[PDB]
Amino acid sequence: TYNNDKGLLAYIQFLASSAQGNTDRVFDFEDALDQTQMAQLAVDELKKIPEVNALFSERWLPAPFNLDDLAKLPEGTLGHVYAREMKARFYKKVPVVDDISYLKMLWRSTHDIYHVVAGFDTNVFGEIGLQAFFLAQTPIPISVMLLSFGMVMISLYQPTNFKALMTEISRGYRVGSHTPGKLIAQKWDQLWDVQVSEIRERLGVNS
Amino acid sequence: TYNNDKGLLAYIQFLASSAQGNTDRVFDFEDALDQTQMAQLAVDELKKIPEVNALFSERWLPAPFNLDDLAKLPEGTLGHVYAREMKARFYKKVPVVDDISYLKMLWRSTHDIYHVVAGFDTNVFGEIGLQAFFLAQTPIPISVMLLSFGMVMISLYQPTNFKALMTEISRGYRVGSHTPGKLIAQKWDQLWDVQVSEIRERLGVNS
Amino acid sequence: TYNNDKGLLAYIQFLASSAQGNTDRVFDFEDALDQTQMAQLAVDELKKIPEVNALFSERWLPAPFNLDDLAKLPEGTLGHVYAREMKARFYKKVPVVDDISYLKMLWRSTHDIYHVVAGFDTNVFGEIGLQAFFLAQTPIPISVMLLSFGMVMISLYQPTNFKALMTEISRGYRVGSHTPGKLIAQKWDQLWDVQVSEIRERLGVNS
Amino acid sequence: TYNNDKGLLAYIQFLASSAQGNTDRVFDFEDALDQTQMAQLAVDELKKIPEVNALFSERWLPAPFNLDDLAKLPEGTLGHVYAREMKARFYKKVPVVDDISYLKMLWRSTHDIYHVVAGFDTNVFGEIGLQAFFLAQTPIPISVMLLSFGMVMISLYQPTNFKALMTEISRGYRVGSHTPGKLIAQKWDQLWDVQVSEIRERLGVNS
Repeated sequence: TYNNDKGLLAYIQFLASSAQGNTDRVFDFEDALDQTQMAQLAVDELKKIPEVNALFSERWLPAPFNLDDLAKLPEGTLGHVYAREMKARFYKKVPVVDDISYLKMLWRSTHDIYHVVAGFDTNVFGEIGLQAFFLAQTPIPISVMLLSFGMVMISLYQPTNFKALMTEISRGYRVGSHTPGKLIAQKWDQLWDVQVSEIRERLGVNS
Repeated sequence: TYNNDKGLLAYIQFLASSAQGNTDRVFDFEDALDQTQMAQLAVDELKKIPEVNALFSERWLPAPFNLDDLAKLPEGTLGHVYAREMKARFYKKVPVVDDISYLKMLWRSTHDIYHVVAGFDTNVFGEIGLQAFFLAQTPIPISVMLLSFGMVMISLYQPTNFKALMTEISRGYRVGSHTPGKLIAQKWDQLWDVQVSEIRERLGVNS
Repeated sequence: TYNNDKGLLAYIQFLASSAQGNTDRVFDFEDALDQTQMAQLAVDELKKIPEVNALFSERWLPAPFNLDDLAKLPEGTLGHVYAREMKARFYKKVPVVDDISYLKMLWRSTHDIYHVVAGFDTNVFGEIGLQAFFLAQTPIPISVMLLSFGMVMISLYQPTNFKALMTEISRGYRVGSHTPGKLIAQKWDQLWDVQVSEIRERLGVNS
Repeated sequence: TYNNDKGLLAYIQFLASSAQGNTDRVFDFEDALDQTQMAQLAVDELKKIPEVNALFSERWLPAPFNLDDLAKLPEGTLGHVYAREMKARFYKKVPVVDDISYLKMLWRSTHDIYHVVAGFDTNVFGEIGLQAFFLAQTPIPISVMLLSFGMVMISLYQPTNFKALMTEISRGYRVGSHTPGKLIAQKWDQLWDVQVSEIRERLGVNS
C-alpha cells in the first residue's frame, strides 16, 4: 500500500544534491516522504495525543502576522525575540486535503518558532540539535532523515566538527526527552505576547 | 588530500544494496571510508588516548583461539559466553601496512566480543545499539555510517519498530557516555578467563 | 584537477529526482557537469572544428527576437515554423566567464531551434532522438548523460515504449552522423528568414 | 505487479560501486532486474521469434565441454578459437524455475561465446560494443543498463576514450541491426566443430 523505495530514492537525491536554493531541497524531500509508511504512522501516533488530535480535527494553522508588529511587543516575549532575529536573517504552501498534507502545513507554519523556545541556533548544528529535540518528543519522517543526513554530511565533509555535532544531537535528544509539553501541540499564534522563559516553564523544558 | 565524495558514493551504494552476503557488504563499505578525512581523524584522536596509542605502536592483535577450548572455561567467563552463543549462531583479512589498516584489523578481530561486555543482542537493533555505545566512547567512520543507515532503513522499511530502535540507540549512547574504560583499549585475548560482570566492573559500565 | 565523482553524484541525483519544475532539474545537472574532465575535453574538441572555434572567438550569442515578428515571416522560413510551434507550446541565464560557461549559454540560447532543422518532435522521444543527433555531430557531457538517462528511465518505467525510444535514438545518431554541417556552428539569428528545407540542404542533412 | 524502483536502486548501486570481485557485481545487478517490468517484456518479445521460442520450450542449455578437447579441434572452428583465447585469459549458477531464470542461465552459459562470432575484443570497449550488437538484435534489461553504465563511466572517468567507446557502440549496433540470425537463438554446443567464418555466414553478419 506504501512506496518506501521512493523514500530511499528521495534520501539518496537529498544526500547527492547537498554535495554540490537550499530551502526548496528540503520541501521536495518532505513531499517525497508522504508516500511512505512512516508518514501515516507519524499521523496515527500524533492523533493518539489528545491536544494534537484536536488541532487535526480543527485544521489549526497560525494566524498571519506582521514582523514589524511582533517586534513592537515587550523585551523577552516570543514575538520580539522571533522578529529581532528574522530582521537579522516564507515557505512552500500546499492545499490541506488530508491528515498528511495538514501535518506538513502545521510543521512548515510553525517549525521556525521551535528553535527560539527549545534554545538552538539558526546555524547547521543548531538545526540538527533541534531535530533531535523534536524526534525525542514526537517522531516524524523528516526529523529522522535530517538527523541521519546531518551525521553523514558532517562526518564526510567537515569531520573536525563531528564532536560539536554530537554534542548538539545528544543535548537536543536529552532535553526533548525531558520536556512533557510537546512543541507540535502548541497554538503558537496565542503565545507571541508571552515571555520565552514562561513558555519554556509551561512546556517544562527542565522536567 | 582526501576523497570524501567517494565516501558518500560508498554510503549510497550501501543504502541501495541493502534495499534488495550481508557480512561482505559492510567490509566493502568500511574499505571505501579509508580514503576519507574522518578515517585519518579517528586514528589521530584514538592515538591521543595512551593505552590505545600503545596498541598502535605494538600492532596488537588478539591471539588465535579454538571455540571448543573457550567453551570449556568457567560459567560466567568471557570465553564461555562468547563460545556458547557462537555455536548457537570469520572475517575479511587485510595486510597491516599503516595506522588505518591496523585500526581496521583491530576492529574486525575484536568487535564481535564488544556486544557481550556492552550487553546488546546479536539482532539488528542490538547491533545499532552497540554502534551508539561505541560512537559515545571512541567515534570511528563505520559507527557513524551504520547509525544513520540503521535509522533510515528502519524508518523507511519497518517503521513500526522505530520506537524500539530509538530505545536501543539512546540506551547505547547513554551507557557508552558513562563508561570511562574504552572497549577499543582492551587486550581481549587476556580477558577470556575473566567473568563478564568483572570486565563490566573494570570498564566501569555503570559510572 | 577535476571532480568527476561530483558528476556521478549529479547523475544519481538526476535519476532519483526523475523517479518521483522539470526544466530547472536539467539546468542544475548541466551545471554540476562543468567541474568534470569531459566538460573541458568537449570544449577542447569543439574548438578543433574551425566554424565552431569562430563562435568561441566571438563568444557569439543570438540577437533578441520578438516571437510575433518571427511569425510574420514567409511560410516555410525558420522564424515562422519556430514561432508557430512556440505559440502552440525562457531559460536559466549565467554570466559568460570562460569557454565552459560560454558553451552552456550557446547551447541554452539555441538548442530549442535544433529540433525544427533536425526534424524531431517536442515530446520526450523527440528530445532523446535530438540528443542522439547532437552526440553524433558534436559530443558534450549533457547529451551523453541525457541519452543514458533516457534509455534507463524508459526501460525501467515505461518499457512498452523502449522499441520506439531505440527507433528515435538510432535514427537521430544515423542522420546526425551523415550531417557534415554542425548545428552548434550556425549563427541561427541570421537564418530566421531562410526556408527550413534550404537550411537542411545547406547543412547537408541527407549526405 | 513489478518493483521498478528497486531496478533504479540496483543501477545506482552498480554505478557507485564501479567508482571505487568485478564479475559478481554484474550478477547481483542482473538479479535485481528480474523484479522489473522490462524483465518480463524481454521474455514476452523473445518468445515472439520462433527459433528463440523453441529454446524457451526445451529450456535448452549447452552441454558440458572440456577446454582441452575443444582446443584439439581444427584451426578455424568455434571450439579451437574459444579454447585458445580461454587459455590466454565459470559463472553464478541459479535454479531454472521460470522463463526469467531460464533466460538468465541461457545468457550466462553462452554469452562468452558471442564475442568470437560477433568479432569484439575481451576488453571493456569490446564488451560494451558486444552489448550494443545484442541490444540491436534481441533487447534484454542488462544490455540497456550495461550500455548506459558504459557511456556514463567512460565519459565521467576516462573521457579521452569516449570517441573510441562511441566507435565500438555504433559499430556494434549497426552490425547487429544487419544480422538476421539471432545470437540468442543458436544451439552453440552443436557449432564447436563449425568454422567461425561459416557461423558468421549462416547468421548473415554482413546482410
